[PDB]
Amino acid sequence: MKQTYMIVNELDVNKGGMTTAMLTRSKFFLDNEISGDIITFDFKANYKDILKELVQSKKMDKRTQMHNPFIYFKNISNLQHKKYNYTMTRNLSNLLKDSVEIKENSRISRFFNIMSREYLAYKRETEQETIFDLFKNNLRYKRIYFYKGKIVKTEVFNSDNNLIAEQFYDDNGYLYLYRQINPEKKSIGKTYLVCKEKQFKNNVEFCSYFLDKLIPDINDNIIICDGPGSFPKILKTNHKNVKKFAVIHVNHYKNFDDTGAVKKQEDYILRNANKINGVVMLTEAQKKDIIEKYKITNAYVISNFINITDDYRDKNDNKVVGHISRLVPQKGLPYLIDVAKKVVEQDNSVEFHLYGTGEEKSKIENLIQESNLTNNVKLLGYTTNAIEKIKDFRCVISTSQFEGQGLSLIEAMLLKKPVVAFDVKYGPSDFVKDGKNGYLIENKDIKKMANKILKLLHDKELSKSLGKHGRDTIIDMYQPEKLMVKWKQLFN
Ligand SMILES: [Cl-]
Ligand SMILES: [Cl-]
Ligand SMILES: [Cl-]
Ligand SMILES: [Cl-]
Repeated sequence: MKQTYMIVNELDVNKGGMTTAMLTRSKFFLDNEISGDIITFDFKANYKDILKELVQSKKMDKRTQMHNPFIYFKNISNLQHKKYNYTMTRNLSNLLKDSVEIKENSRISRFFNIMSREYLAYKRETEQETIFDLFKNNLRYKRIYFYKGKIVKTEVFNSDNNLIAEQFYDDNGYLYLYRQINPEKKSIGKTYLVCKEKQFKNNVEFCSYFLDKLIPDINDNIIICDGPGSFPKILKTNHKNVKKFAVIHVNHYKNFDDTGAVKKQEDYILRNANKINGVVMLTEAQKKDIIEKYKITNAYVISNFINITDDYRDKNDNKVVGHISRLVPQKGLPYLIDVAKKVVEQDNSVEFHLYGTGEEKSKIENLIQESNLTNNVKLLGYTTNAIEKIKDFRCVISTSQFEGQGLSLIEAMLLKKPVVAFDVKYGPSDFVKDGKNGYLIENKDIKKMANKILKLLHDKELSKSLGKHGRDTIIDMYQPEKLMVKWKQLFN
């Protein structure tokens, strides 16, 4: 009879560990007769296709449902009419009625009012999607989005081409939701629900009302806030009986700040711990650090559910050092290239395969070229099947400067791969056993990391032994039954 709702701002493919962790948790909860649902708050006209991909890629259980304010209010609005209203598309065809189409590309075209001698619109047509940008005095004031033959959204722009309003349309062609946007802050302001003729101060108030309409106020309903940015929305609900929990997925300390400063979103959660049933941390070390500074009495440690990869035959016998992560400063990728320099200096046969996408791509490319390591260090971009790539690595490394739990290393260890990681807050210290399943290195010590990389690369038998112990360590340490008991204890 227990229903859980796991909250994050958005769900997509090629998302990080947090979304994977929520989806894994849902699967295990559902295997234990506990409904686990996902709730998002963003607009995606193609959410159906994303959810379809997630379930077919086996990342999402078929019984895991996603609720969303746009989907929710659109389905309710669809009941209000029987026929499709074409007023919007008629208004567009009326604007371009006295205009000539000048095809600029195969996809792009421009509309020129023969009479007004003014270019009124730009159109871009792709597969299942047509965009119209509307212009007056050579200034865009509106964008119209056609998806699957119908208008799904319009955007209003000011004279600076900054978004000032958004409008959302139901499957009958009617406006059901519109919101003001702060032009320079790009923050969501006054939101208006057409059906209920209801106004909201901001997106937080609107999403809190959505949660009040979606989740019945009973004790058997549980809210688990995973997305730190979503916490205000769960806190500002009118629920009095629904159990509310917050999961800290990351080192709460301000990134690359040793002043003891804490991230704003995590600070807000921890200062409001008394207003919720409990805060869940992934490691005992993190609980200790938080309890020391915040004096929280409802802090609990439950590790992420670990999907135990099936045993396999390791055929590969190469010198490949692997790394799969989003290209973000946290992953200490500049330290990775310094390690690579020292490793290639000792063996030019060594290759560093870096999978993932992110903002640091350009910086890392420059470092690789500057260090003349283009033949050894390779940015292999985004992969769908990371497990397959890991099966072909000799070892996997982590130069990460902060971690919440450190699941990338756990995944590698389960695939019988040895691991060399920097000892960092809430990371390897729990599972990496020095000389047994890999090597825990002093943070920012490139030489010590390079030494252990070469050690493993030169001793294939050592690598295999360490790898075997890695899988065994994770199997004995992370048993899903233990974690399920801890969750059920919180729900009771
Ligand atoms: Cl009608
Ligand atoms: Cl917001
Ligand atoms: Cl911050
Ligand atoms: Cl990770």
